[PDB]
Amino acid sequence: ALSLTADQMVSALLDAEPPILYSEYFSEASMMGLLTNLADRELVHMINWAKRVPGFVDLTLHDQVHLLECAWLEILMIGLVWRSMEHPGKLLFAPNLLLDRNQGKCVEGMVEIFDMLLATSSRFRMMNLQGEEFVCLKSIILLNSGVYTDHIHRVLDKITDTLIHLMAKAGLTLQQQHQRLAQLLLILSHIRHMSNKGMEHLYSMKCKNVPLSDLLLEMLDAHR
Amino acid sequence: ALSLTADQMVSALLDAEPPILYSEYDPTRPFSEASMMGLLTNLADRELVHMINWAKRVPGFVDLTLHDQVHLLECAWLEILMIGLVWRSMEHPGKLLFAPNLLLDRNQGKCVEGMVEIFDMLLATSSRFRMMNLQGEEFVCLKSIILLNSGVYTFKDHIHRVLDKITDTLIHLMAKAGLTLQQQHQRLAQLLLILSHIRHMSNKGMEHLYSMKCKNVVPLSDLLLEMLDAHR
Amino acid sequence: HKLLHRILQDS
Amino acid sequence: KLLHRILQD
Ligand SMILES: C[C@]12CC[C@@H]3c4ccc(O)cc4CC[C@H]3[C@@H]1CC[C@@H]2O
Ligand SMILES: C[C@]12CC[C@@H]3c4ccc(O)cc4CC[C@H]3[C@@H]1CC[C@@H]2O
Ligand SMILES: [Cl-]
Repeated sequence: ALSLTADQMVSALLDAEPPILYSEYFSEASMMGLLTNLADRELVHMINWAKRVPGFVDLTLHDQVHLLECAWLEILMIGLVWRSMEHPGKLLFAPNLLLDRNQGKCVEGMVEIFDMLLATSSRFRMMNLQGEEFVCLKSIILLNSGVYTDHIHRVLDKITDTLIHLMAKAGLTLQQQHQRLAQLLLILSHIRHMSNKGMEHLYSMKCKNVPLSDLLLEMLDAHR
Repeated sequence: ALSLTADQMVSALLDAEPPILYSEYDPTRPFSEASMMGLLTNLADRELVHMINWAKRVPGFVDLTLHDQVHLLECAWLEILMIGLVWRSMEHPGKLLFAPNLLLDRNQGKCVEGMVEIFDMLLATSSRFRMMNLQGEEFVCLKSIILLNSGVYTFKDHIHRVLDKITDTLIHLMAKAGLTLQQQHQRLAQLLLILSHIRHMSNKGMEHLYSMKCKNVVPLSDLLLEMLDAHR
Repeated sequence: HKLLHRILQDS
Repeated sequence: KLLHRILQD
């Protein structure tokens, strides 16, 4: 893991990418149904992706479970925000479920989460985020988000090296590399915030009682 | 489409490959005929959506009228699901990898009436691919051929042109892999002859699915109902 | 029309 | 939990 070159790290991450999944082809119980069904199916692919994030299968099963429980909604969200980059004003949940901001209103308390997601998407667009940078960010999220609840920090340093390598290769000055690195990592703070808000929204939906999968339920539960 | 080199054909087809999907297999319970048919048709339905978008990326396919596109997909869909399954299952002797969380042996195929004989044909096809050492580049070519060929005499010179291009591409891959000229046409024949078996299996599977529907074993999505209905 | 006919038009 | 199993199978 820590022996790979930056290019090999990027290659590995690109190769590990999960597929884009489809929705079914609205009320509050209907849209939440589509969204949660999609999320549950994506979750299964995410767990495969995780095992191919360099250093992750090196961890104990307990630690793997913990990171995924902490990270999963953050990872779904950065995925969605990436998919939606070239669709200003819309969220590309699936190629056949492209939702504008106003459709957020069908579901109580969602338009705000929609707004935060759109803002992130808009932010990435302005930064001209690259795919190779995106997969680095997604790996950082997996490994960082549960890490406070040494090998992991070495792997995190490697991914930072990889990000800097991409910016160097793109022709950015030293000063521009550090600034862009900073800009990208600060967005992860916003993504953590969105995940927190999304987690509470999902919990309250469970309470009103759309059905949730067992898997989705225990992911939810771990956040107590 | 007709301008693509062989390598660009191969690259386009590799790029267009759909993902491997997961089933909703629930291991808390033993299989029933209904639950197993439910799993398999739920999987088929979701794979169909990806197949349809794959089809649009096969060279020459979106040149066709919407009616012709519909026709080809209606004729080929189960053949395409099956050749994918058989490809997925190649490195799992004696088992069908319907999904990474749904790996089945012929014994499990027995919980569905009339299914085990279709499993056996699928398994034998998988063994055949394994014994031939079928390559991924060869596999994507075959799947494209199925798409464009299976409905063409139930409908075009344009499709035949593309089919000829895929033939050139298959030979190119074999030459590049160091096969002698004789070996090239022998292997081309062997691969194409397997398509006859896949057609046959599709016809059995279609008759099987129809009986399941006609006995109210599983509910089918509107898409699956209409695919099935296209065949009578 | 057939469901497929419409579905095919979705990007 | 369930998750515990995916990670192994
Ligand atoms: C979890 C929610 C439903 C599932 C949503 C989803 C579903 C699928 C997906 O790929 C990304 C996202 C991010 C936003 C998530 C939502 C935030 C609140 C809502 O409950
Ligand atoms: C169509 C059947 C269910 C769906 C099956 C399936 C489902 C998914 C898939 O990827 C391939 C196949 C091939 C075998 C199919 C079966 C043959 C008979 C049965 O009814
Ligand atoms: Cl899916």
